[PDB]
This record gives sequence, C-alpha cells and structure tokens, in this order.
Amino acid sequence: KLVRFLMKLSHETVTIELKNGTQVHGTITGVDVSMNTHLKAVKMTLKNREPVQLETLSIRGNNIRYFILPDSLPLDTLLV
Amino acid sequence: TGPLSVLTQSVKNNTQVLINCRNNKKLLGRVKAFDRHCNMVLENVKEMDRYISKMFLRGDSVIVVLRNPLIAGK
Repeated sequence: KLVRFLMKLSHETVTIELKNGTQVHGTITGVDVSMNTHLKAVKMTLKNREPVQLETLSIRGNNIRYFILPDSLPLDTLLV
Repeated sequence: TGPLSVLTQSVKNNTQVLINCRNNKKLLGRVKAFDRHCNMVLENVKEMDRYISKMFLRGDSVIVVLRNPLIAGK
C-alpha cells in the first residue's frame, strides 16, 4: 500500500536521509518492494563533509530513514 | 491498538502527531497515510530544527507516536 506509493515516485527528485544521517539528493529511477531505491544525478552529503557528486546511487531500503518528497507531489492521487 | 490506533485516530481527526524515533529524533506533523509497519506519509513536518512539507517515513525508526491536538478552553 505504502510500498506502492514509493514505487510511483520514478523521476521524482527527492532527498533521502540514511540511518547514519547521510543525506542523499537525487532523482528516483526505481523503487522496489523492499524500498531499495535507485537514483541518478546524485548529490550525497555525509554529515559535516563536502558533498560527493555521483551519476547513480543504489540504496538499501533498510538503510533509509525517510524520503523528503517534492513539495508539489499530489499525495491524494497517489493514494487513489 | 498500541500505536496503530493512535495513527488511525490521527488520520481521522487530521490532528498533529509527535513521532518519537530511534536515536532521540522527533517528528511533528500530520499523518496522511500509514501502514501496519508504521511506514507513514506525513505533511507539514517539523523535525526536532528543519521544516519538511511532505515526507515518507519508514516505520522502523519509530518508538512512540503521541497525539498533539488543539483544544478549546481550560
């Protein structure tokens, strides 16, 4: 239910916070049933270190704290 | 229920919720949707600072979710 919600966020740009508080900014390319998330055009910021630019990043769903969703996402229509 | 009923009620009342998480994090906002695992879609979130308009939270952070309604009168 909520897993699908994530699965419809392909091509979003989001900021993902990891359990270590690393901050991953990027564009979603796919999210799978376990919330493993694949991004492109990535800016990864470790706490208190300059950010690393990356073409792609894949993140383990269990390594994720939350997704900072886009401001203009239509929450209602995603949740039919 | 434990927290599942705090949340179903919170969605019903559109009422603010204090989400107390893992390592001393707190999130304050409105629960849109939530599942059995305490995964949540949240709006108008104050992180304890930082404001977040819309957020998807994973359940396994969550220790306790407390209600924080607005009440008229003494």
